Amino acid sequence: PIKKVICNGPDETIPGRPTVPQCCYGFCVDLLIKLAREMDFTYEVHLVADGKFGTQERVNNSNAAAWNGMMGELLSGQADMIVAPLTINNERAQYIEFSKPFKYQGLTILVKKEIPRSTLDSFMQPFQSTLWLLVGLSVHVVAVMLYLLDRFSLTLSSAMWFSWRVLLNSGLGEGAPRSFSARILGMVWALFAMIIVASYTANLAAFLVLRRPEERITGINDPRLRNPSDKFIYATVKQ
Amino acid sequence: FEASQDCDLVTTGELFFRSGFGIGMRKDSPWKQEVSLNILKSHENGFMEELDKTWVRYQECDSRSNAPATLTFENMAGVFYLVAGGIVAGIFLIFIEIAYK
Amino acid sequence: KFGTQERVNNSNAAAWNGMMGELLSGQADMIVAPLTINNERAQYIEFSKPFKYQGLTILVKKEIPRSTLDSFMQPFQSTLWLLVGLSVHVVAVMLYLLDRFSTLSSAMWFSWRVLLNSGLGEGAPRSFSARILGMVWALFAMIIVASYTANLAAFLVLRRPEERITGINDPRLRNPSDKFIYATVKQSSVDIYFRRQVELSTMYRHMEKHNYESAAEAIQAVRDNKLHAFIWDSAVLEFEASQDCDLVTTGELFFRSGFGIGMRKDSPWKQEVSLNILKSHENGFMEELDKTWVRYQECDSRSNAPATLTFENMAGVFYLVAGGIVAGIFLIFIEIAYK
Amino acid sequence: KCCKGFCIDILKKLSKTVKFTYDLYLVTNGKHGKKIKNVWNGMIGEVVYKRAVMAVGSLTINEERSVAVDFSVPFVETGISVMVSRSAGTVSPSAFLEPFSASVWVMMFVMLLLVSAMAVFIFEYFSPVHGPSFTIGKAVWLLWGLVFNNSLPVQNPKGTTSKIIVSIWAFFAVIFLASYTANLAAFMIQRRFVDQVTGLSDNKFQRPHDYSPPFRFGTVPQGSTERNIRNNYPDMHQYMVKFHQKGVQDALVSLKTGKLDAFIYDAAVLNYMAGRDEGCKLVTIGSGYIFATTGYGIALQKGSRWKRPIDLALLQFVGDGEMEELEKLWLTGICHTEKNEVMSSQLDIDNMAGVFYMLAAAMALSLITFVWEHLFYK
Amino acid sequence: FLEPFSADVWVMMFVMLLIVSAVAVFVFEYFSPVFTIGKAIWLLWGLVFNNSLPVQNPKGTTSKIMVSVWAFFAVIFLASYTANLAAFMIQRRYVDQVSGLSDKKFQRPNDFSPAFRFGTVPNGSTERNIRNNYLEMHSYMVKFNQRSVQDALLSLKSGKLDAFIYDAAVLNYMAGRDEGCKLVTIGSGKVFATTGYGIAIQKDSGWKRQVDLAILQLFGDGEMEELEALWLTGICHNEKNEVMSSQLDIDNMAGVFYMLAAAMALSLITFIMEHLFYK
Ligand SMILES: *[C@@H]1O[C@H](CO)[C@@H](O[C@@H]2O[C@H](CO)[C@@H](O)[C@H](O)[C@H]2NC(C)=O)[C@H](O)[C@H]1NC(C)=O
Ligand SMILES: C[C@]12N[C@H](Cc3ccccc31)c1ccccc12
Ligand SMILES: N[C@@H](CCC(=O)O)C(=O)O
Repeated sequence: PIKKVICNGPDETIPGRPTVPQCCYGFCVDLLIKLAREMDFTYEVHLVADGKFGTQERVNNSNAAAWNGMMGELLSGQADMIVAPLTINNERAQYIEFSKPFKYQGLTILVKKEIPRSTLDSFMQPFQSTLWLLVGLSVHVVAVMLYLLDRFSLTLSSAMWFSWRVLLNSGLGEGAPRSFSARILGMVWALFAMIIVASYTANLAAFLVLRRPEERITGINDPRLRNPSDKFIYATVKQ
Repeated sequence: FEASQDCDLVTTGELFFRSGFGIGMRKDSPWKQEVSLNILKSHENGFMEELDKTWVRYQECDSRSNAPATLTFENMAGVFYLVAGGIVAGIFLIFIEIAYK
Repeated sequence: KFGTQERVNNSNAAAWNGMMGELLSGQADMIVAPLTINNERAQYIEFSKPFKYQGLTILVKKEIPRSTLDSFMQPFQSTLWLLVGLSVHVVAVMLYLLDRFSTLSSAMWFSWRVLLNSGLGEGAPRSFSARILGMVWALFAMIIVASYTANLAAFLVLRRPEERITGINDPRLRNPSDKFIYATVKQSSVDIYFRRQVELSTMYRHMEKHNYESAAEAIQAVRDNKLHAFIWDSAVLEFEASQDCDLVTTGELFFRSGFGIGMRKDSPWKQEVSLNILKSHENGFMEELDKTWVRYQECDSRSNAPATLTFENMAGVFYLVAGGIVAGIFLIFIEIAYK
Repeated sequence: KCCKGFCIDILKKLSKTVKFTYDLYLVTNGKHGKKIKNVWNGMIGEVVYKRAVMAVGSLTINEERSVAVDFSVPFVETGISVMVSRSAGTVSPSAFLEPFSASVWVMMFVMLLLVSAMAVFIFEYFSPVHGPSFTIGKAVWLLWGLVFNNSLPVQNPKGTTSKIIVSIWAFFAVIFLASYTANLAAFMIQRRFVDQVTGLSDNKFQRPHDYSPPFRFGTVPQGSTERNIRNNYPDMHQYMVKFHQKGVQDALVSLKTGKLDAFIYDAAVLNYMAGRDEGCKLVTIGSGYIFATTGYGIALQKGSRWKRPIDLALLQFVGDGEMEELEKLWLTGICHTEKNEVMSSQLDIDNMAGVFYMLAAAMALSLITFVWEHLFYK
Repeated sequence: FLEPFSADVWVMMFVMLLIVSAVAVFVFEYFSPVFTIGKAIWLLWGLVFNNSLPVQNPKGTTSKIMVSVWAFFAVIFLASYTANLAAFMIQRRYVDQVSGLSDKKFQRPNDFSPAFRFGTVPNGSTERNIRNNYLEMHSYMVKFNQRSVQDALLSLKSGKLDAFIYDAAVLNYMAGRDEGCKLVTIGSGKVFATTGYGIAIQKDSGWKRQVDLAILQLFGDGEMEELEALWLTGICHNEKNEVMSSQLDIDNMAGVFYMLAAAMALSLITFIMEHLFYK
């Protein structure tokens, strides 16, 4: 069962309503319950006034203490113990007592999710389509060239099928070359067709490249730390 | 944790200003000696792992689904649409060609 | 060595000597050489505007392997590649079973074809159902070939790099050991850096114990592989890096310096010299000369080529062809035997 | 004897920061404190005996040390951990391109349906009005072969329309194969090879006896963890005691030689070991969370408190860039673990087996069709 | 696939055919009392390059099988050929067009039919140097001169100008600190007129040597490296940049296509030649 405790709540999102009873639970609440049971003590929980962890403020009117947010509340004696993800640091340790750390953590940066990539048909346009249009046209001319001599001393469709046999790689084999010269022609053109498809296997190879380098931003090395870009806004939590 | 629950958000890789959490009490609190010993015991016992694992483990973000098909395959749908369309014209046209010769 | 100020034996106080002391001494009025320009020297003598801006890098690198036998091997080692071929042959037995209640040489040959796209002639068993396996086995055969190709590319991944290049910020260089037999030239300006850098004292000595009288021996040690690493300023080193390519420079030049003639103080010409070399830069002369000599040397980058290595397995195939046709006379004997 | 390291450097920081002169020596009896019977052993002994005011080192923090003495810094993150040289392999050949399956597999079935229409156009052409009718079945078998990398003798279809329809299909098959190999190309990436062991909860650790294969996990003698193990699994601690080693290099070599299956220690140090491996064959568990959470602590006389005063100096030191300088100075580790990738010359035989299981299933299916003919209806 | 294509593979392929041709004629003739032609050449062609060959298959047992083995190995090579080209696809130096300026392309825009463009900030040491050594460049570039480095950048960035020329340190920092990494330092950014920042003094009477000492003290301390990382740090570290799946404006395959056309022409006139053999 999720253990919950009633914790006095401060001001709500709506106007006023500073005084309220609310429900608290989570990592730190389970820890409190364990500590209380272990050291045998009773307690009452409340959410910190002004919603802050705690930092001293130097000069608002007279010089001021590290009374900001949650931490000062403790100084007043209203809170006898702070049970939250309260960072242990030199500044605070000078005034209060921290237990041995219940969690080790480091600062990082949160940014929106990265953009995606296009589909294969879209990918085809950059290289596959133009070549397909130009080369497909080229095959017919090659088929016509062999026949020229053959004609001199659906044949065209058969020639196209023979030349297409390479492209789709169907190798329907509906027709064969008429003459030895054509075969030399076939020897010429057939080899060229093989090279053309092997280059299509190079196109096949080209599909894998769509790997994206993208980007990451260094804590100190990156330009943004170097300048709060006017266009690029970054921030943290006050106090 | 947030990045593990909301996949539209991600963290920058570098971790800087390494720091850690603790229970806070006034310096003269009589529960200070007891509070840490308890924290240490919970770390060594595994209680701390149960809480972090119990709460933190609920959500994760992965690169599952690879790259093949999926979104890339959607235009393949277009390709599939293109095969079906071509055959119909040939029927009547082919019949006309047969009639001619 | 050019020389550095050092303890003079019992006296313990002495002039830098070598090329420079001769200069103080007046043996050589003016010094023309590749001399880096530094403050420790600078107080003693006038220096011209630096001619070059070379930075220290570490000139070393050894051979990077590319398996000749690795690509096919993916099958060889797996050992399910051969065995499954035999099971392709076994599928013939299943087909015979299909034949029952509705040639061996042709079947085995047919199985071989699916691995090899033989397209011999007869085709699938009379049973339609039996023929379904043909689609399956050829399916997987196809898949396997393609998968292999992908794993062939996995070999191509390469991308295994020593990655010990960043010495200044590199972890291995900082904590020296017997695996880091590292040096410089005995009495080299970097020794001043190690000297003054108490931070590098460890390295100072580590380095010192392995130092050389000259670059020819220092480069050679790495070439001879006597010493795993060598440290010197880039201008001398990069040219060599081009010269062999067996050896490589790594990381980012550190401790940048200008090259300027060394002369005894008050030389009424150094200023003119500075103007003259300035002009040499201005007119592109300095520039023209640097290209002229350095440009002549060049080496290949990280570009991959097959290099006729893996082709030998095919050499083996052709040897097997010969064996094949020899066996062939007995194969035709079989027809003759059934005479 | 000269001393090195970031602690040494911190001590230098402390010479200046707390402005206190110090005398440093090495412990003789027991290294890190060991408690046996009535009297404790190690640096802690010299802290108790008054020989030492403060004890410094890689010492781990525990509650017992806490009753006796204290440390208010917790500068580093360390935990019990294991270094395993293992690997990650492909599963189900990218599920036979499962992604294509949601849309692609159905479309293949749909593709067969397109074929029937093509045959219908074709049948009329073939017979305006020997036994070519086998072509449609053959064409499907035939069409299917052309779909995957050709390699089908099949039958020669004649109908004029089929050649065009076949070409449209062939084109598709070709680009399919392109995407197939791109799926395959993507997998090369998927051939991620990361160490495959679990955390402390893994059964290989919890119930070692059950596995047929012989493997053993162990840790250094007189460590703080021994106790944790005895307060986790007593039996496991006994097993560790049976296979005891003593020096880092013992474990290291054992791991490199396979004499030791894997090794648990302070992760911080183990990370440093990865920081210094020759050949990079060792890694942390999963991400590397130790599963025991602690930081180094420095001893002080229980009565003594310079630590409270000492604490202040220490934090800013945390805040200061140097800790990271010391990190870069001493903790810099070679071969940063970019999701590791590698290529196998042994390929995959168990993934291959997965493929073969699919294959075997098909064999069973053909036996079923045999049965159908075997018991063919009258 | 160029090394393999260069020597061993083709000769070996001829031998397999030839071995088969000898065996096929003798064996085939052995098989049938009542031939290796072009069809055999096609077979070397069919087995060797991803099939797609419809002409023939030899009617014999020993050679045909041997070739199926060849084909299988050859397929491996084909696969590797694809991988070899994939290697090319793995990375590419998308920096090919470089204006050295010692090339003389910059020396004249007019030699190149489309108008080229490059400019620099006026009242600079660069402009004065240019006017001193290279007049034509100055007289031409006066039109391309720009108001300010941000504005010069406006001429480069939004188009309407191709190349920009300026101080190397600023151009290197600018390359690092840039919205788009498309702009890259020329070559290695190795600069002609190699120079450095200069500090003024009055004349022979001044701080002189003591002041210089301080400078080289800085190098020894190593502060400049830190200050470089902080102030001179640059975005998009300059690794060998790569491009993938680029518009395929083949150039060498275009050459191959031309090889094809030429080879055809040869065979056509070969047929004519042959025909004449008769007369
Ligand atoms: C460099 O800048 C100086 C000063 O701004 C320019 O000198 C001015 O040139 C303009 C030309 O329109 C004259 O109207 C002014 O009388 C000049 N003196 C000024 C404005 O101080 C100079 O022209 C610039 N370099 C060039 C482009 O020649
Ligand atoms: C044509 C092809 N047949 C096999 C495997 C395959 C896989 C995907 C697409 C294409 C091919 C092959 C090997 C080498 C090049 C081209 C191919
Ligand atoms: N890390 C402690 C104890 C070892 C352990 O945790 O097992 C030491 O250095 O001795």
